[PDB]
Amino acid sequence: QVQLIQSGPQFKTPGASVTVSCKASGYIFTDYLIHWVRLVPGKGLEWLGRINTNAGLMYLSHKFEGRLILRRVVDWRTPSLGTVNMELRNVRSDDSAIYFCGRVVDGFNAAGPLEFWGQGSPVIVSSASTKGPSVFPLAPSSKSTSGGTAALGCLVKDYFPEPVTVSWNSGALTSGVHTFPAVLQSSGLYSLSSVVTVPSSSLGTQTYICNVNHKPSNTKVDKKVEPKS
Amino acid sequence: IHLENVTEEFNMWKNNMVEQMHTDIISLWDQSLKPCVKLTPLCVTLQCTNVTNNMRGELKNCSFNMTTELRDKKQKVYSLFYRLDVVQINSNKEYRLINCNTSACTQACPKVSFEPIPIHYCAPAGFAILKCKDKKFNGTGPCPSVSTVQCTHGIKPVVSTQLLLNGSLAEEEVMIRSENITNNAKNILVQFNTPVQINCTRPNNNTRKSIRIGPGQAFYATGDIIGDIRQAHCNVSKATWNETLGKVVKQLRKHFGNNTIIRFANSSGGDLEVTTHSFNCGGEFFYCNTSGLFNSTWISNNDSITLPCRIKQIINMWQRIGQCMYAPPIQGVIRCVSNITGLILTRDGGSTNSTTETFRPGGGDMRDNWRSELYKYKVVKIEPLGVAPTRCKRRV
Amino acid sequence: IHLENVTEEFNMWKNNMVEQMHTDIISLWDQSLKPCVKLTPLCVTLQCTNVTNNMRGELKNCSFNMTTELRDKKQKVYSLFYRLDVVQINSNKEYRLINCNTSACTQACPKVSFEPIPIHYCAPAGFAILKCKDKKFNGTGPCPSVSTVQCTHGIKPVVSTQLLLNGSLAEEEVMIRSENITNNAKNILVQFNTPVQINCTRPNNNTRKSIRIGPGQAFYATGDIIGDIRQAHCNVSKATWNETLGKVVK
Amino acid sequence: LTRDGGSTNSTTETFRPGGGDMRDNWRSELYKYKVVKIEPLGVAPTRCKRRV
Amino acid sequence: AVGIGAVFLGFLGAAGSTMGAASMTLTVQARNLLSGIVQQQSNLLRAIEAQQHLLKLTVWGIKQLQARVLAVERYLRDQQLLGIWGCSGKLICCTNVPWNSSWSNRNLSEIWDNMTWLQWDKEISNYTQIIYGLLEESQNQQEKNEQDLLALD
Amino acid sequence: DQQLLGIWGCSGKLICCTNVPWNSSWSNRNLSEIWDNMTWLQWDKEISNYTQIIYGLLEESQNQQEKNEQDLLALD
Amino acid sequence: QVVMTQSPATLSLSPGETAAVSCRASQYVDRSISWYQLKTGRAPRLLVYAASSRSIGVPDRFSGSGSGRDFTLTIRGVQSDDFALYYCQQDYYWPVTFGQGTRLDMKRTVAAPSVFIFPPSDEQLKSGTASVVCLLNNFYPREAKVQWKVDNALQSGNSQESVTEQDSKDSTYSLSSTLTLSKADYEKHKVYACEVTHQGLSSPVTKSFNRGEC
Ligand SMILES: *[C@@H]1O[C@H](CO)[C@@H](O[C@@H]2O[C@H](CO)[C@@H](O[C@@H]3O[C@H](CO[C@H]4O[C@H](CO)[C@@H](O)[C@H](O)[C@@H]4O)[C@@H](O)[C@H](O[C@H]4O[C@H](CO)[C@@H](O)[C@H](O)[C@@H]4O[C@H]4O[C@H](CO)[C@@H](O)[C@H](O)[C@@H]4O)[C@@H]3O)[C@H](O)[C@H]2NC(C)=O)[C@H](O)[C@H]1NC(C)=O
Ligand SMILES: *[C@@H]1O[C@H](CO)[C@@H](O[C@@H]2O[C@H](CO)[C@@H](O[C@@H]3O[C@H](CO)[C@@H](O)[C@H](O)[C@@H]3O)[C@H](O)[C@H]2NC(C)=O)[C@H](O)[C@H]1NC(C)=O
Ligand SMILES: *[C@@H]1O[C@H](CO)[C@@H](O[C@@H]2O[C@H](CO)[C@@H](O[C@@H]3O[C@H](CO)[C@@H](O)[C@H](O)[C@@H]3O)[C@H](O)[C@H]2NC(C)=O)[C@H](O)[C@H]1NC(C)=O
Ligand SMILES: *[C@@H]1O[C@H](CO)[C@@H](O[C@@H]2O[C@H](CO)[C@@H](O[C@@H]3O[C@H](CO)[C@@H](O)[C@H](O)[C@@H]3O)[C@H](O)[C@H]2NC(C)=O)[C@H](O)[C@H]1NC(C)=O
Ligand SMILES: *[C@@H]1O[C@H](CO)[C@@H](O[C@@H]2O[C@H](CO)[C@@H](O[C@@H]3O[C@H](CO)[C@@H](O)[C@H](O)[C@@H]3O)[C@H](O)[C@H]2NC(C)=O)[C@H](O)[C@H]1NC(C)=O
Ligand SMILES: *[C@@H]1O[C@H](CO)[C@@H](O[C@@H]2O[C@H](CO)[C@@H](O[C@@H]3O[C@H](CO)[C@@H](O)[C@H](O)[C@@H]3O)[C@H](O)[C@H]2NC(C)=O)[C@H](O)[C@H]1NC(C)=O
Ligand SMILES: *[C@@H]1O[C@H](CO)[C@@H](O[C@@H]2O[C@H](CO)[C@@H](O[C@@H]3O[C@H](CO)[C@@H](O)[C@H](O)[C@@H]3O)[C@H](O)[C@H]2NC(C)=O)[C@H](O)[C@H]1NC(C)=O
Ligand SMILES: *[C@@H]1O[C@H](CO)[C@@H](O[C@@H]2O[C@H](CO)[C@@H](O[C@@H]3O[C@H](CO)[C@@H](O)[C@H](O)[C@@H]3O)[C@H](O)[C@H]2NC(C)=O)[C@H](O)[C@H]1NC(C)=O
Ligand SMILES: *[C@@H]1O[C@H](CO)[C@@H](O[C@@H]2O[C@H](CO)[C@@H](O[C@@H]3O[C@H](CO)[C@@H](O)[C@H](O)[C@@H]3O)[C@H](O)[C@H]2NC(C)=O)[C@H](O)[C@H]1NC(C)=O
Ligand SMILES: *[C@@H]1O[C@H](CO)[C@@H](O[C@@H]2O[C@H](CO)[C@@H](O[C@@H]3O[C@H](CO)[C@@H](O)[C@H](O)[C@@H]3O)[C@H](O)[C@H]2NC(C)=O)[C@H](O)[C@H]1NC(C)=O
Ligand SMILES: *[C@@H]1O[C@H](CO)[C@@H](O[C@@H]2O[C@H](CO)[C@@H](O[C@@H]3O[C@H](CO)[C@@H](O)[C@H](O)[C@@H]3O)[C@H](O)[C@H]2NC(C)=O)[C@H](O)[C@H]1NC(C)=O
Ligand SMILES: *[C@@H]1O[C@H](CO)[C@@H](O[C@@H]2O[C@H](CO)[C@@H](O[C@@H]3O[C@H](CO)[C@@H](O)[C@H](O)[C@@H]3O)[C@H](O)[C@H]2NC(C)=O)[C@H](O)[C@H]1NC(C)=O
Ligand SMILES: *[C@@H]1O[C@H](CO)[C@@H](O[C@@H]2O[C@H](CO)[C@@H](O[C@@H]3O[C@H](CO)[C@@H](O)[C@H](O)[C@@H]3O)[C@H](O)[C@H]2NC(C)=O)[C@H](O)[C@H]1NC(C)=O
Ligand SMILES: *[C@@H]1O[C@H](CO)[C@@H](O[C@@H]2O[C@H](CO)[C@@H](O[C@@H]3O[C@H](CO)[C@@H](O)[C@H](O)[C@@H]3O)[C@H](O)[C@H]2NC(C)=O)[C@H](O)[C@H]1NC(C)=O
Ligand SMILES: *[C@@H]1O[C@H](CO)[C@@H](O)[C@H](O)[C@H]1NC(C)=O
Ligand SMILES: *[C@@H]1O[C@H](CO)[C@@H](O)[C@H](O)[C@H]1NC(C)=O
Ligand SMILES: *[C@@H]1O[C@H](CO)[C@@H](O)[C@H](O)[C@H]1NC(C)=O
Ligand SMILES: *[C@@H]1O[C@H](CO)[C@@H](O)[C@H](O)[C@H]1NC(C)=O
Repeated sequence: QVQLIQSGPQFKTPGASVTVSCKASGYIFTDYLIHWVRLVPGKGLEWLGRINTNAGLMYLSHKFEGRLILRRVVDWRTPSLGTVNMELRNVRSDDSAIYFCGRVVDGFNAAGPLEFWGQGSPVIVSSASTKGPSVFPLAPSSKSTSGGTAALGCLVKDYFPEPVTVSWNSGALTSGVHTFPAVLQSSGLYSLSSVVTVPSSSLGTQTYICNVNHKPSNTKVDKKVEPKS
Repeated sequence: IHLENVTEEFNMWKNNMVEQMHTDIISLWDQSLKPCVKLTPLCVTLQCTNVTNNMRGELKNCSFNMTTELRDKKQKVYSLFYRLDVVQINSNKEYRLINCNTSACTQACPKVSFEPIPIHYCAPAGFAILKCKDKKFNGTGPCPSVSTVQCTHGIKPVVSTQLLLNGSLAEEEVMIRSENITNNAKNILVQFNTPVQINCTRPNNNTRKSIRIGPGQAFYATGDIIGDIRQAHCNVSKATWNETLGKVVKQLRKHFGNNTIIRFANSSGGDLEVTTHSFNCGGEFFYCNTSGLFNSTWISNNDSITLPCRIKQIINMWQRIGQCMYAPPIQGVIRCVSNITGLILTRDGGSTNSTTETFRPGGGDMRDNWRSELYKYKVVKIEPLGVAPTRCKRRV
Repeated sequence: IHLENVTEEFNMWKNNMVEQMHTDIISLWDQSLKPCVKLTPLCVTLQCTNVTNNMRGELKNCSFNMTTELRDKKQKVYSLFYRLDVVQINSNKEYRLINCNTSACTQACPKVSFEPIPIHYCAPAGFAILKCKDKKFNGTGPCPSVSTVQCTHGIKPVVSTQLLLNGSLAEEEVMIRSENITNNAKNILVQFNTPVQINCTRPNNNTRKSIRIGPGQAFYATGDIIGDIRQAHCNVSKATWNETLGKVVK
Repeated sequence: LTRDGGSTNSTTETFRPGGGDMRDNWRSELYKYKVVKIEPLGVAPTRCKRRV
Repeated sequence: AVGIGAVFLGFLGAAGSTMGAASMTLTVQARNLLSGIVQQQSNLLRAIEAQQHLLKLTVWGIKQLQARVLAVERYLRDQQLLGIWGCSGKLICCTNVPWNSSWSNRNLSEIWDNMTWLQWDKEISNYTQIIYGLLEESQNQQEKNEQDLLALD
Repeated sequence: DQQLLGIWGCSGKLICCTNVPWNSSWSNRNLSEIWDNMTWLQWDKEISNYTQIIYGLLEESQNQQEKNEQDLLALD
Repeated sequence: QVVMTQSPATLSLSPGETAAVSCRASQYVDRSISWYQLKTGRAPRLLVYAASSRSIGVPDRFSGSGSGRDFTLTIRGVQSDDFALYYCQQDYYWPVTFGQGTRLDMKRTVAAPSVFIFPPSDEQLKSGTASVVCLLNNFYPREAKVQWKVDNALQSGNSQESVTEQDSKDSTYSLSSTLTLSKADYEKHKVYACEVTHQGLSSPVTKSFNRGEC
């Protein structure tokens, strides 16, 4: 059994210093190099550095020198247990990523094949503060535009942090629903261009309510719609 | 007694008695602190400012309220501390001692010297120690010449991080040992053919002052410095250091494939006690940044290096989180004159296609200081009964 | 090993090893407390009021002054206590802890559990334990079938008053035994033929809070009770309990 | 259980849940063990004699 | 389980068998009287191992060490007491003290063929401190008689 | 050790001859090479297979010998 | 630093077909390529830890291979959870580097997008801002784009685009595109269009309005 446990998700403001911890268990913790790998969303992975859990020394990707520190905590008693802490100093909004703790393959302490991984800690960096969405109807796109499918939606807009939750008719409508994955805009706030598609027999006569909620603010809103011009 | 005609397998990595020695030193250390004064009244809010009469921003001058022997009476009093002893708890800045959120501290009693005496470990009756005699023995394998002895050499319990000193020297050549070498998580221990000699000093003329905390309890403030203040530092002869590394490199080439670019670098990253060479000199704990020593590269072909130091009054040995202890400021000026015996290296993976041989001063637990001296010993149990056939019978 | 043809007098009342168990358990208990924090600074004057979010009057909510780690600094702080932990020292009512006139107290360390592990008692060399094997043995008389053994059962050191639980039970019948029965000042020990199974609960969603008493010393305050406050209680089946008394009466 | 004397008449058996020192919780589990010291020496007569 | 000859391969298993048949098993009690200390020296352990601080619970091990010194010493006293009777090499001795049948009237058959050792104990425990006195003196003079013989030759 | 060396009927001595015959399945080696070639440390590594057999045979060989002597004294 | 190229950008396969994903290094690296499967919301999973050395606990349908400069992860009988991202990773020189990754996509027949547009909501206009939204729905393959036009002259940098996970029912995807302006910038113009580009279409389907109508 080998097991790595990280800290939960975090929000940080620009210029702050962010700490991610990683508890390590089930094997002789001094005898494998731990590595840190960063998953920037949509992009490929990026490698931060590795730490010699015995000697305590660190080795870093040149790009991160001075701006990054890695540390190790251990006891000579209970060698099956230990910890690594990553401190990324002076964060930017473009440091927004998942930070993964990882460990090398057995007998392979000179390279980067990682066998065991922590659950990954999201670190999102913005100047924003807790705010529920505005709800704007994408009121059904009319027969003078849409043809045989009534496309409609709700532009659930300008909120932070995630998550919002969205449904149509409080979940009684699911056919053709697409809660498009949210974009963290240039404003530092999320937006979610949600839609539902239904037959143009039923443009607004059959019920369409977007049901909206935002657990960080605990804000809750709803909105009915009918066809545009 | 030299055991005629013998040959048997030693192993210093799986050797139990290093663990006994490690465990004993901790126990003897604790009892040497046990009767001394617990400093809890000093965990109090300090007004502070920098020292005046001087580069060094390192000395804080601090004033606070302290108990007298009389429970109802307390006194305004002041002392100096190093910047590493204090945290800004906060106009002037305002402070606490570093330990004061996590433990009390014991002040070490002035009468007890720290200095490491020789210790002998002895075999209990019905057991024998064996000693490997072969001067070319690495840390493992069939030693081809052995002696028994009832008790060891006079091993001295020095404590040090990045390099080891006043310890025993191999006679033949520079020796290097590891539990595997190739696996980077293992240390490489290095032991020298000849010592290389270090001078260290703390040139500030210290005046100690006594504060009476309570009815029979005293605390030893840093009272004043007389004359100018100047940095604690250590020196080594550059020629003899350069010679010594020339010899360690010529050994490492045997394992690392001859024509490979071996090089040294400083102890990258983390906190002060992994990044520095740290040792006690006569009652002061030094922390010195060895990058002046470990900064060189080696293709297959009269003056002193100086390295500066920082000092702490509180220390926390063997990373034991609850066990602060406070070392009183020792009087006057001090210096140490010591033999560097050998050093601890850690390897890094292939830096490029060309080299797999960046080395850095290592560390870990203090335990492999004992594994440096206990490298040739083993312990065995006599099994005196035996049965064998011959041609005699008992009669009835 | 069964000691064939053997038969000899056992007496469980005059037995020495019960007194060694009693003395061991007390000593093992004390040393489990000895490394832990002495709670002395909590013996201080308390301002108090009844709890709000509830029948019970059993919980008091109390506020007091306590030292920080820094000797010269102290804080207003508050916690919940039971009406049995506090005494009125006396406008609002004013209190102290119950013990605070007669002794200090040690806080039990959270990492140490009170759960009872099995313990075996073993004979030193040149002595033997004997075990009476007879399933109708009453604790006093010539046992007609015995074994030696080097070391006992896994005895578990539970502690309880009026009735005793998770211990071992005889296979033949309900056993009842006493040093004399007829003399009222002697107990009767009753051992059942079968268990009867108890469920017990504390239905409060309890919240711990940590207070630093000093430099590295902390006290675990009762912080808050979320949801409804409700009584701790135990259940046992009326049918099998009534049946079990029906057997001890016989 | 603990007993009481004749409660008015007929019954001598109002039983009540008892107690005491915790010691008899151990006497519940240790109800069947005993400890003995071995005496390994013995002397007994038979028809055999040693010679000088 | 229950009977003569069966359980003799275990410690004390003979104890209800009659004295004649029990006389074969004497080595088993003799060995287990001391070497049962394996259940002590295999498992007595101190600080760091299983325990950290609580220091009176390391020094609680005085109970276990005190039992060991009593065990070796009580055994060693038998080897002294068996030795001065001129008998230390053996599990059995014939000796030149005559049986005074005042100590028991019971004939040679019924003692070996009927009684168990636990039954015989309860008779001779009246007289044993006479018998040990006679055995000591019977050897004490025999040592001297032998020294005179080795001399007068 | 002194107990174990005692019950084989051997307590007073550094050396004993004893009445157990050597089964050469315990080692096929001849009487010269065992005394003249090997060290005691080499011999241990063979007989450590069979030692618990040989101790059992020594014990029983003595345990009956005590009784045969008691009868030889009893036939007076 | 070592650059890793993968190809293709995405591999499209039916359940039970066989896969071949290429990776290549900017200079020689000696057999020292790992391959990671990445499933969304979970840590990457190690398939191969040097060329052909399969990880313990990995099913034998995966097999790596390669030289000193180019490499190939191979899968036999692609399964319902093999549709994921795959990254090759290099570590012969520090720092460790990774390719851009390859998506594995469940093959299905060509399907053109259905297409829709919305002007900004009346409440959004009254709030002082204007998002013009365009929906492209249930197309296959994944390759789709919006071109945003204002006064029906083509424009750039004024929009964001979001795309669904792969539809498990029918392999399709949907794209939601959003042009956004201040209400003044929205009312400084008079015409709007979203033009749709997709792998299968006859011509770029364009949905449009004059400002204030759909
Ligand atoms: C002393 O210390 C050393 C260093 O730690 C240690 O050596 C290491 O031994 C391990 C043993 O596992 C070597 O690990 C790899 O083993 C697999 C075997 O795969 C099969 O079996 C496993 C069983 O678990 C299955 O998982 C798997 O599916 C297979 O069925 C090999 O495939 C690996 O191959 C690499 O090493 C070969 C050389 O041994 C190379 O030819 C090959 O290219 C592979 O990559 C190496 O070469 C690259 C190019 O030069 C280089 O850049 C890479 O970094 C890599 O070195 C592999 O053998 C492991 O290789 C050993 N470590 C090193 C650094 O080589 C000793 O075991 C230890 N000894 C003692 C007594 O403690
Ligand atoms: C550290 O801080 C302390 C406390 O502020 C300083 O100690 C005080 O220093 C002043 C002068 O700077 C002393 O006052 C002078 O004393 C002489 C005594 O002969 C007298 O002639 C002068 O008229 C004047 O009074 C003062 O006595 C001294 N002590 C206290 C308790 O205030 C100290 O200077 C700082 N620096 C160092 C290196 O300690
Ligand atoms: C040593 O002990 C003394 C006495 O306890 C401490 O001196 C006192 O410190 C306080 C807090 O800084 C001072 O209070 C201030 O007083 C002014 C004027 O009343 C008020 O405007 C401020 O808001 C503040 O309350 C107080 O004047 C001062 N002196 C006395 C006699 O109380 C001292 O801080 C302790 N430490 C040291 C290093 O001396
Ligand atoms: C210390 O010196 C001894 C020799 O005195 C070194 O012993 C060497 O140990 C290695 C294994 O660690 C041996 O390698 C193995 O050899 C067998 C040959 O049958 C082969 O089958 C295995 O694949 C493996 O190669 C090696 O033979 C042995 N001898 C020598 C001269 O190297 C010991 O390793 C040295 N310690 C260190 C830390 O190097
Ligand atoms: C460690 O190495 C350094 C450098 O070799 C040694 O420093 C030298 O120490 C002497 C004695 O203090 C200095 O002489 C004095 O210099 C001052 C300022 O120039 C002058 O006012 C005095 O009259 C006297 O000449 C010497 O300048 C200094 N050398 C250099 C180049 O800094 C140090 O002594 C060594 N010792 C130890 C114990 O580490
Ligand atoms: C190991 O050796 C390296 C190289 O000798 C050390 O790196 C140096 O670290 C110092 C920290 O004081 C850096 O100094 C600073 O420079 C920047 C401006 O570049 C300034 O903003 C800082 O305030 C500070 O003054 C220095 O740049 C850096 N590199 C060099 C060429 O010196 C490293 O500190 C050594 N580590 C240890 C623990 O010995
Ligand atoms: C390594 O070995 C050196 C050399 O022994 C240690 O340094 C010092 O050695 C000298 C001579 O043994 C000590 O001198 C003595 O000092 C006392 C107290 O002042 C005095 O009464 C004696 O007459 C004699 O002069 C000296 O104290 C000691 N230096 C210190 C400050 O400890 C060194 O301690 C050893 N350990 C290390 C880690 O270097
Ligand atoms: C011991 O550790 C220090 C870092 O803690 C090592 O790095 C040295 O740090 C200093 C201060 O940051 C560097 O100072 C230089 O100052 C000039 C001022 O004009 C500036 O132009 C430079 O950019 C730099 O900041 C110093 O350069 C740096 N050392 C090196 C080798 O560059 C220090 O080296 C360590 N001690 C020894 C004896 O190596
Ligand atoms: C650590 O090793 C590096 C090389 O790996 C050393 O590099 C350079 O060495 C020189 C002489 O030690 C340094 O001093 C300066 O050199 C220039 C040469 O033009 C001279 O004009 C200056 O007056 C001064 O002597 C130089 O700063 C240094 N440069 C760099 C980039 O490190 C380095 O000195 C070594 N450091 C130590 C503390 O061993
Ligand atoms: C036990 O007694 C304590 C202390 O009297 C009570 O704690 C205090 O309760 C009040 C409300 O009755 C809290 O004030 C509220 O705080 C929130 C913070 O978000 C604020 O939104 C409200 O407007 C209001 O100010 C107060 O924070 C709390 N703590 C203290 C130190 O006063 C407690 O209610 C009593 N009962 C229990 C079950 O603890
Ligand atoms: C926590 O510590 C604070 C500060 O020591 C305590 O607050 C103070 O308590 C005293 C005693 O009840 C109050 O004294 C009364 O003041 C009024 C007005 O001056 C006067 O009419 C009364 O005769 C009496 O002297 C005092 O006002 C109060 N506040 C302050 C700022 O001192 C507090 O009692 C402690 N305990 C708790 C649970 O907070
Ligand atoms: C536990 O069970 C044993 C039998 O296994 C009971 O033994 C009985 O003990 C009583 C005294 O407690 C004996 O009574 C005495 O009998 C003689 C007969 O000669 C008479 O003269 C005395 O006056 C007295 O009555 C009784 O004989 C003995 N045996 C039997 C079979 O009852 C023991 O009493 C039980 N203990 C309890 C508390 O149940
Ligand atoms: C011990 O015995 C008591 C009585 O049999 C058990 O209490 C009963 O527990 C159930 C389940 O929690 C209660 O049902 C729930 O009641 C609430 C309020 O009416 C309702 O909102 C829920 O939907 C559900 O029906 C039941 O009311 C309660 N009965 C009584 C009379 O209190 C208890 O659970 C037993 N077990 C334990 C471990 O104590
Ligand atoms: C329980 O112990 C008793 C003695 O206390 C055993 O009873 C009988 O003991 C006699 C000797 O006193 C045995 O007699 C001999 O038996 C053999 C074989 O039958 C025969 O060859 C001899 O001539 C002589 O008669 C007798 O065997 C023995 N058993 C019986 C059933 O009488 C008794 O053996 C022990 N219990 C058990 C279950 O073994
Ligand atoms: C030295 O003192 C000045 C004035 O009190 C202060 O601003 C400065 O921060 C101090 N130096 C350091 C290293 O903090
Ligand atoms: C001294 O250092 C220089 C530079 O590293 C090197 O050329 C020289 O060979 C060294 N001395 C010896 C004896 O190797
Ligand atoms: C409950 O509160 C009232 C008013 O504070 C008090 O008089 C009463 O005694 C309290 N009840 C109990 C049981 O403490
Ligand atoms: C159950 O209790 C009732 C009243 O005490 C009693 O009549 C009945 O006999 C009991 N059950 C049994 C099986 O005795």
